[PDB]
Amino acid sequence: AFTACEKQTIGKIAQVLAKSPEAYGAECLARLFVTHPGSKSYFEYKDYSAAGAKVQVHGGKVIRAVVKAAEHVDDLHSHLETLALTHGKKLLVDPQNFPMLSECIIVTLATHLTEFSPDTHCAVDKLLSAICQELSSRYR
Amino acid sequence: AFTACEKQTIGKIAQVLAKSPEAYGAECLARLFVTHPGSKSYFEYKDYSAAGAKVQVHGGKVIRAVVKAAEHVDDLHSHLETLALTHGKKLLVDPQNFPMLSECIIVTLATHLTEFSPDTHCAVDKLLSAICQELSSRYR
Amino acid sequence: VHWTQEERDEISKTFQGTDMKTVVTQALDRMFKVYPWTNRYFQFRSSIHAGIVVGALQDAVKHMDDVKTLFKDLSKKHADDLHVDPGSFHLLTDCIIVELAYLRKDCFTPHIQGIWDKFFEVVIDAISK
Amino acid sequence: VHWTQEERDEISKTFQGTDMKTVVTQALDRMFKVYPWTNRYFQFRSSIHAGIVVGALQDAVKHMDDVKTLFKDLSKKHADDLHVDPGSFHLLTDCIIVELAYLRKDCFTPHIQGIWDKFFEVVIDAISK
Ligand code: HEM
Ligand code: HEM
Ligand code: HEM
Ligand code: HEM
Repeated sequence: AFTACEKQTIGKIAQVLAKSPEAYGAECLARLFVTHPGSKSYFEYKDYSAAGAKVQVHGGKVIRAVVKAAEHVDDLHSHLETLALTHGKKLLVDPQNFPMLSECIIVTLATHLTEFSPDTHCAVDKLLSAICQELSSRYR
Repeated sequence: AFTACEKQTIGKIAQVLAKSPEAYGAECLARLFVTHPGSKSYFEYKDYSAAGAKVQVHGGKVIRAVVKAAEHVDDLHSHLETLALTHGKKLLVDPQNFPMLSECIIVTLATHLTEFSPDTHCAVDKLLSAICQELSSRYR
Repeated sequence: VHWTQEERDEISKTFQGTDMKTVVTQALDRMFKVYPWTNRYFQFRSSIHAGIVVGALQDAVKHMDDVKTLFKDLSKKHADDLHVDPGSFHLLTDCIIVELAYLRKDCFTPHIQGIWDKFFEVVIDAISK
Repeated sequence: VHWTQEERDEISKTFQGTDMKTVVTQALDRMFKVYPWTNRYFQFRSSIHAGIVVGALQDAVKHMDDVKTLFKDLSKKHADDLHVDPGSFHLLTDCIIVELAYLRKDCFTPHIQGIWDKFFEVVIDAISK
């Protein structure tokens, strides 16, 4: 699936994201809620900014999920089964929303990393892509 | 991924398709060419109608692969490996064209099949979407 | 948008001699089955709902030239009140096409499909903010 | 689309104080690598092409309140000429946004991102069919 080159960059990024999951997660979601307002209806939040208390806790869950996913690039199907069913069967999240959150996660990274070359962006987009494809595989 | 009930009705469709792969395939492509002109840009043909000689020949190749694909639902990734490297890294097909062909294949079936209930539609769609996910996964 | 007398006739005739109410009803139930996530937006009977939708589409037929302004209130509704992703509107129309393709069988040539695809591609524009 | 005063300022001030030529250049480069299939459409130098694009986006801020018309022919070229898929236009602007985020870092808040997102949304609408 991934080349040892991508597993490399993906590793560094994960190490970074792991230092402050809430901080990053909160920003990602805040960016999502501003550029894709329709996505606000899935959450019962007062404040939808990065300062929102609930936005931060959840953000941390999302980032940790992404970080954990990075440690299982070799077998994401099984790893994300539960998460896939949660988004697909339980929450009924419109697939359209996945690419938007991924793009927001990417912009957040570009905003915080000293280096974010197309090559690095490629590997991250590859991971994000795989993650989202599994998360939209259990509707039917 | 696929349930016995889905494999079964899918298997009943590949049967119909296998009878005249050329006729079905030529109709799909033609529908695709008429509804999304931009796709013509990938094929240098004199005739884009279903009567075209290249449309028919190619059309049968397409349907024959969709039929072969149905017999390997359990290992689509490894089965479509070469076909994906061809549409991806080789032909550089904009992934946006795939769902367009899918609907055309779906519409074509709704025209010949005696019965195309939501249940069957759902099963074919799952097959097609699964095939497309593979064909748009190897641009490098 | 330009409208041929042929494209105007095909669409005009369908809404006049075919039970679109039934077509849309089955199109909705089809959408709910093929694209499960569309159910969350409706959480009601498609049987009765189809009528309102057909009511709006029949309207767009009577004013084919400018649906954009005719649907300004529908857009906002689906956009701000329903929160329907602008990318999911075609899921319903595609199903209506499949239902029509099923009805007319082989009388639904690529040409005819192209007409409806045009009609709906326009109706989607007039509904997506 | 209604442009808040602050919004207008942000765009125009950026096209004046920032080096958009090299931002767009780098964006085209990013796009070609991240979304490989985009190369197909260009079968020319990115650095040279960048000026053209930034040139068009510039005329856009000049006629912000009326992009659809100023981009009339521009879209015709992208469609019945180069055949670029309407659902691929966001790939470039998305890349322009990443380049912008990488340059402004912390100053590129969710709120400012939303201004640019809103701007390219209307640019994408104008240049696509
Ligand atoms: C793209 C990657 C995504 C990841 C890694 C992700 C991860 C998560 C995780 C880890 C949870 C918590 C699961 C639990 O313990 O119950 C969750 C819940 C949820 N996610 Fe996502 N998610 C993703 C995308 C989305 C998208 C696009 C949406 C919708 C815009 C979404 C909507 C939700 C909602 C509404 C919940 C339930 C939150 C609650 O408990 O109130 N997620 N997600
Ligand atoms: C449903 C998914 C599709 C299937 C099952 C499929 C199947 C095929 C097959 C089996 C071949 C021939 C392989 C070979 O001879 O090496 C082929 C070639 C090709 N396909 Fe597809 N295809 C699909 C979608 C598309 C789409 C969306 C486009 C673009 C509109 C496309 C463009 C082409 C082109 C240009 C060729 C090259 C053949 C030639 O003219 O030499 N395909 N496809
Ligand atoms: C482009 C085709 C569509 C048309 C012509 C259309 C038309 C209508 C109309 C006329 C109403 C009546 C509500 C009112 O007048 O206040 C309605 C309601 C609604 N539509 Fe659509 N719609 C379209 C697509 C969609 C899609 C694709 C979805 C979801 C996936 C959707 C979700 C809803 C919901 C949830 C309601 C609320 C029902 C209510 O009034 O309680 N619509 N639609
Ligand atoms: C929405 C952002 C975009 C803007 C503002 C834009 C603007 C331009 C302009 C002004 C030109 C030259 C006009 C002329 O020659 O008369 C051009 C050419 C071109 N654009 Fe875009 N474009 C955009 C998106 C895209 C995308 C996404 C693609 C496809 C990946 C694309 C493919 C092309 C091609 C192939 C040419 C080169 C023409 C040549 O060198 O012969 N453009 N674009």
